[PDB]
Amino acid sequence: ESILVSIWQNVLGIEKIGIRDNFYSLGGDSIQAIQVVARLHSYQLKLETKDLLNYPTIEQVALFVKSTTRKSDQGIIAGNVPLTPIQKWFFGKNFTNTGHWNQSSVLYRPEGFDPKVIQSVMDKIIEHHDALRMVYQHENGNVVQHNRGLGGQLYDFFSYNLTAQPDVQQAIEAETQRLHSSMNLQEGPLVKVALFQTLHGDHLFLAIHHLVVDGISWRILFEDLATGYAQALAGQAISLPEKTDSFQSWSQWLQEYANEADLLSEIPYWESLESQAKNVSLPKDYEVTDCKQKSVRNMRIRLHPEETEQLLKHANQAYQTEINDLLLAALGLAFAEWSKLAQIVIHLEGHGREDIIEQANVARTVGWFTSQYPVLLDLKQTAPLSDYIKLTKENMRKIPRKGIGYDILKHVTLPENRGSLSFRVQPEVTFNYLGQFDADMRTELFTRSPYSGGNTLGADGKNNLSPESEVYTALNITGLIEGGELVLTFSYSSEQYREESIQQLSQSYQKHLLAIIAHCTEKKEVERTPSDFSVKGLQMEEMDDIFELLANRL
Amino acid sequence: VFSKEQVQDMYALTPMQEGMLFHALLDQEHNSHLVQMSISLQGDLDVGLFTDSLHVLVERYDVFRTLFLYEKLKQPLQVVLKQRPIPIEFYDLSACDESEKQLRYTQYKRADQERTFHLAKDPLMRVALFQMSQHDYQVIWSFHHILMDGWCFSIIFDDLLAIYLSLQNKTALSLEPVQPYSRFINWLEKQNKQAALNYWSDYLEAYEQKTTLPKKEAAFAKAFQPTQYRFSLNRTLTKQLGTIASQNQVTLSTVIQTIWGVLLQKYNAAHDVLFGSVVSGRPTDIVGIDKMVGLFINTIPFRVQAKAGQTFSELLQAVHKRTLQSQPYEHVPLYDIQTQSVLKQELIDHLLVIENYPLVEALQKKALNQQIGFTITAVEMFEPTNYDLTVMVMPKEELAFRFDYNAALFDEQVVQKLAGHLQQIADCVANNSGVELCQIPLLTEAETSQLLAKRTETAADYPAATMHELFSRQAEKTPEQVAVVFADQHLTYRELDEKSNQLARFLRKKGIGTGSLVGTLLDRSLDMIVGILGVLKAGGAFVPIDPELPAERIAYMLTHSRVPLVVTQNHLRAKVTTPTETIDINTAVIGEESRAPIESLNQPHDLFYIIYTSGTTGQPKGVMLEHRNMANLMHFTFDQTNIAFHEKVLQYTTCSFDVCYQEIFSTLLSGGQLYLITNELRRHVEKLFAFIQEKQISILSLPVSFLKFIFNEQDYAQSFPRCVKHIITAGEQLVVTHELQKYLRQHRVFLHNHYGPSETHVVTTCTMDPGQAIPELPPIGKPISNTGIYILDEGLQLKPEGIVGELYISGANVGRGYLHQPELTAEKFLDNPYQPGERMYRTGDLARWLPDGQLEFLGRIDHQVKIRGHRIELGEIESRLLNHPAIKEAVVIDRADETGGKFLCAYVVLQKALSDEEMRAYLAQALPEYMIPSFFVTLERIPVTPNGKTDRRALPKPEGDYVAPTTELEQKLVAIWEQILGVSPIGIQDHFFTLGGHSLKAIQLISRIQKECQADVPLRVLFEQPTIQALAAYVE
Ligand SMILES: *P(=O)(O)OCC(C)(C)[C@@H](O)C(=O)NCCNC(=O)Cc1ccc(C2=C3CC[C@@H](OC(=O)NCCNC(=O)CCNC(=O)[C@H](O)C(C)(C)COP(*)(=O)O)CCC[C@H]3C(C)=NN2)cc1
Ligand SMILES: Nc1ncnc2c1ncn2[C@@H]1O[C@H](COP(=O)(O)OC(=O)[C@@H]2CCCN2)[C@@H](O)[C@H]1O
Repeated sequence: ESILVSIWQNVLGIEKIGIRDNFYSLGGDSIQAIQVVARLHSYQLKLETKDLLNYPTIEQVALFVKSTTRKSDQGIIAGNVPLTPIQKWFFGKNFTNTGHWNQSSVLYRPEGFDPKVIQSVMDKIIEHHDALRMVYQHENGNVVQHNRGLGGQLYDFFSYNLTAQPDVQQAIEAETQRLHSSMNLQEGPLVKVALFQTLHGDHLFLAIHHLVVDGISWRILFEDLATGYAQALAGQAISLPEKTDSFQSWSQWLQEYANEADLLSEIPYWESLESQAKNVSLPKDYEVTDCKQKSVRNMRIRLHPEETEQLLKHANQAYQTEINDLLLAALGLAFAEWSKLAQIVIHLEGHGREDIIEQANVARTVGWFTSQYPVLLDLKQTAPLSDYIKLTKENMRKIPRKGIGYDILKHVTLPENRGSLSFRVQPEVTFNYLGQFDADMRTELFTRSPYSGGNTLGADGKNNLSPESEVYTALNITGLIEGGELVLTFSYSSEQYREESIQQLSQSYQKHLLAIIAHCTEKKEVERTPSDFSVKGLQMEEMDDIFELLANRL
Repeated sequence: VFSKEQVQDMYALTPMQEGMLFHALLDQEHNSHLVQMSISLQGDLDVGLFTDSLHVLVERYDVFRTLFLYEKLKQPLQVVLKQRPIPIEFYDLSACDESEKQLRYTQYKRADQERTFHLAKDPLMRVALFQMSQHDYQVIWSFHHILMDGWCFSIIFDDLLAIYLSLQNKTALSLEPVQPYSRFINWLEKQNKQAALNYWSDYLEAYEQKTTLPKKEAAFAKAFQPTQYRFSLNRTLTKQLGTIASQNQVTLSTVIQTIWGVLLQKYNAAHDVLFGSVVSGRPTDIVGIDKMVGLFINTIPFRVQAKAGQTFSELLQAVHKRTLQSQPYEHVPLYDIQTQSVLKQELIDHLLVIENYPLVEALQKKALNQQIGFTITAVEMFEPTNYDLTVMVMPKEELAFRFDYNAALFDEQVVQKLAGHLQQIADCVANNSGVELCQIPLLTEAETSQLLAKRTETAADYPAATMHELFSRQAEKTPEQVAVVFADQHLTYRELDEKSNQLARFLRKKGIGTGSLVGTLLDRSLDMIVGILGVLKAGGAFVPIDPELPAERIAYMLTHSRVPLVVTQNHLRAKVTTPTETIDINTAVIGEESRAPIESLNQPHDLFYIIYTSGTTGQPKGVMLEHRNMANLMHFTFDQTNIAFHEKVLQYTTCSFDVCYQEIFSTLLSGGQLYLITNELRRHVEKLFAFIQEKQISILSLPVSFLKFIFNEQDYAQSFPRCVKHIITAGEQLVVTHELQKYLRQHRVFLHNHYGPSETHVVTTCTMDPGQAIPELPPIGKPISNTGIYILDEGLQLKPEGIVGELYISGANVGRGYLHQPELTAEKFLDNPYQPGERMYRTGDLARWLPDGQLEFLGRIDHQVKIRGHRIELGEIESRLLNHPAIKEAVVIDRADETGGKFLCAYVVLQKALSDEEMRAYLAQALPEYMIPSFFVTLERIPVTPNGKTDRRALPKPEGDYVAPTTELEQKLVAIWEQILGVSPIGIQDHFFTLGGHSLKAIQLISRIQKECQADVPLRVLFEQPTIQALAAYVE
């Protein structure tokens, strides 16, 4: 291209470069190529000198000049979408009424919402993201996902006025309980919408089937809906951020990656995990094989704002931890006191999206990306807390790709390709820590309905699973911050444990979390750990031997 | 005091940081791998703001705060300290006088070149400001290279001047974010190492013979004195090389590298030559690598290989393709690449560096971009270097060259001539892009005329009289003298002349003449000499036949020569199974022939002697000597040698190889007394020296193998003949054993070494040893009268002195050709391109002019041994073997294994017992491991071809290396080897690098030993004694 016809001239110093004069014949050179490549980089084009040198004519190297950024399809993608590991896990769990396994939230606005305006927004917002249109063919003895070209039946919409009933909260609760049931996964709108009018304003309901949504994806969706509604209220033509790699392309590269040599390199780690976890078992107050979500009860423990601000802003520095390392260490101590096992396995929900496929960009993708990986905690050497905290930090740092790999090996790798991994370990206990609630309050133009009911995003959602669904996890522990307080929620199956035993485990948790917050604030030195030093495979004995050798050499 | 808070990060070393860490740990006893800039600044400079800007510069770059820790760690680490100020010194010299200032300056600068850096304990940069005058400053700035490529100083000094301007003008730094070197460390760890090592093992696939340049001596000690030579090509030659490059579609760098390759080929007598190339191992894939400060420069093996018929253009394109293919893999450490070669440690031994953009001039112009109060007025660079030669090339308006060489190893004349050869190659290529590689000359007219004068300095005038005329004219000088003696009977010159006249009369009556070859099958009895001289006097050529040779050969010679007549004794007649007349030389009719002189009825140039050589054909080929070839010899031998009239000489050799009759003619044509050796005395050496004593024999003709072996046998030692005065030998590379050395002194016997192929003449060079000194492998000497020796390359181009090439012979000792099978003659004889009109003949031998003008032998071109990558003088091994009082007779041969791999075996005859390991140690006491044979064989007697040359056919095949048993006294001492090398449980005797260790693993080994054993074993000790046995001196 004429751009490169110029960029040669302004580097090599020879004029009138032709369409197929030779880089060397013009006097190019092993170095001047680096200059040409840097100059072309100012036009946002990438070219390897490995091609400039090898095809030394402009007409021939044009075949390799590339954009520095892709511009993924802003239009429409459709057709078969391979099940991701979390989706395959879901269909393998075989819930009673798989059409009732949802996420939702209820928005509010001080002056309400015009129904035609919000409907006009939900039209485009459900056009833009393609996965939200998908449907799940209950045929051929299996499941296969499909994505739908635009038409009718994108979303299901309901409208109500509750002002006739003083208990608006009960009326909206009982009515919203309906929609959660109504996911015609075979072919239907996997987004449910409702609007509830009231003297205090208009209440705006959104609900989405979990197979097509995620926490991060709910942030994305709320910021997209906030801009969409701002555009509609301003009366401008509605248009949205540039589409990132849309979920079909994600599933596709994921199944391509699901067999690559990179992921398979992890296999000996996950083997060491499963081979070490085999004999773990949390003891039960009552022995029963399955329970239903209606049996689940939840209870909460809280930290005061002072302890919360200490936990966030200061404890990290004593060991260069992140928040998850301290919460998990406290959980380890709690199970060491309460279960008296030598070990426990705790499952965590990573957000996925872990820069796995190098070319991929999913920063704007809407889908269920959650990656579930087990972690084994050592509970033996709890007495030197200064070193239990470090052991927990480095255990969390030994996970090879932040856990995205394990689900892919469990569900999506070619079954002959995946070695000895049994995948027999089951989530008796699972732990997650959400961020701030500002993933919901991410914009001021509307706010969460005070009548939120059981319809929250997280584990404190009440309507979002069918009461007849199985219990898939025995202890479900999720952290959040509200109003500057950390809350840990322990949700448990009654008829597997009794209330007093979860009160005990939760008080042991609060006690040890406070102990760790204090210990990490009173300690004045930053005792860095081997992961801090960018040397692969460094260990405590080697790190402290190196540091001793520095003292003997400075 | 230290605290953990002061460490910022750690990293593993990059490949080239590992290389320079190796250097700094090796050379410690006199280490310095230290760039020094001198930058002179004139104007107004605030030394305060220059100190502060240096400190900000050291804060800015983590590599200026890196310390390297290797002592007890599993692995060398970079440790980046958070803060580490460098030594900055300010000297106000402005009070001193100029002769004092410049002295104090230079004394500082020289001592600073000597002041080593401790890679751990001491900041790896130094700056000194000198204020020479009110507006004149010098900066000395020295740093270990391990920090950065020297050219990075352009970035570092642009940064420094930007900081200085920001300070003096109180303005924020605009400096772009530093590209972190951890990006390169991470990228190096992400790369697929094994694919690169596979590429490098493919690139070196066939690399047989190590490249060399003519070293002055073996590196008996690491004395070093950095010396330079520099020269440049004219403007026109530089621009024409640039045009060649622009038209063959290559860079001028590739032209320079191909010209260097062609030079190395000519110097090495090889078509495949490998040398080190220094490459900017900055991958274009890395974001921002073009401004990244760190150590990236890598040494990669650069390989130029010619096909036998390839043109220089076609080698240009080949080298271009190879360099393009190498670029993906040039970040591999050279210490790993070495393991992908059979040469291991010795793969690269000199560097060619092309400086397309130097640090000087660039630094000496950038500073004009700023309004600051000073201008860079002068600039200099210093850099130590390990290699014995480096070649720097600087493609300016004139292509400038510089050789940095250890003057302890290369003579100034060697480098001077190498520069002249580079000029000559460059000019040849520049004028004609398409010349054949074998057709480029190395030599200027000053070399050429000298080498051709080495011919004419042998010039002589000789009467060219026929060989039997020279005899006749001598025989009249002493007719009463006894010419030839047998067991009891003898002939005077008169009796010889008469009997030869009689036989010649018989032959001429029998139709003998100029066209005629006469067979002789005579039993080396008296009549044999009469047979020769009568046949020649009959004007025909004698064809000597061996009574002991196979009947198959006696038939082949007779049927291939078209001999009309054979002469034999009666009892040998039955050998002559051919349908040809067979005359008894005793025939009475010849006894009755007229005894007076017959006439010289032949021309000065006719044939007179056919002998058949062995060779590569199963058919022996009949080679024939013209009268001029032998006549030229005889006069030279009289004029300039130490044959004498009154001497007594055995005709010992088997009457059928070129020397044997040359003893006859030299003896006859000087009036001496010949004694005809009884063919049983040809084997019972116990009787030979006795007969020598009893007859007072004084000139002997002995094969080279005879000197290698027979005087070494301890039983024979005391029977050496005391009457001997000259022993003349030819045949093979001569080994004068130490016993033979001693048995020359005691009687001051003159030993003569004569080079000669048969087709030229019995000899064409001589060296004569009086006993002042006698090297074990003597030269072949000086060309005889009216001969040239031309050491050519395959294009008949003269090749420089001291360099191996084809040994061509010229002058009157060149025969007519091959008698039949004549079409082979045009392959072996031609016209002298440098003296047209004189005939030329090719020996298949390589030789070298010595600086003293003697000629030095390098064996056959067909049998270049080159085992384990290294060429190996079988003469050196045969010397060490034969010197052992246990060894009578050693022959060393390159065998081919049953896979086709060549390997060395020594066939050895033992006087007294020893065993394989004992002689292997005996060799290792004196000879490198590449030149110790892998197998040894014991025999009763080395077989010899009837001429005395050893028979490579008659030796038995080998049957069934470094291997040694398990022997560990303390596996606590070995488990470090076990864990580092990973190969196996280890034997104490095993050799570190042979077992696959390499330099960096030696660093790992030392740091382990100095932790687990608390001894600081120097990195040199693992090279002096690279085995676990070496520890004893540190624990006993
Ligand atoms: P064990 O058994 O493990 O064995 C491993 C060994 C061999 C022992 C290992 O430890 C080892 O010793 N390492 C290798 C051998 N040691 C060395 O000493 C290697 C070495 C030699 C010399 C230097 C320095 C040089 C040479 C660099 C000069 O050239 C130059 O301009 N810089 C680098 C080249 N690139 C440039 O900067 C610009 C020149 N053109 C180029 O771009 C490239 O050179 C091309 C691409 C090849 C040509 O371009 P285009 O035409 O194709 C400059 C400085 C001179 C010296 C100095 C002063 N310092 N270092 C470093 C290491
Ligand atoms: N002194 C010597 N040093 C080294 N090489 C020698 C020497 N003399 C000869 N050559 C070798 O002789 C070879 C050619 O002569 P050819 O072998 O046909 O004949 C013979 O050898 C006859 C047989 C009896 C004695 N001459 C040369 O290539 C060279 O290697």
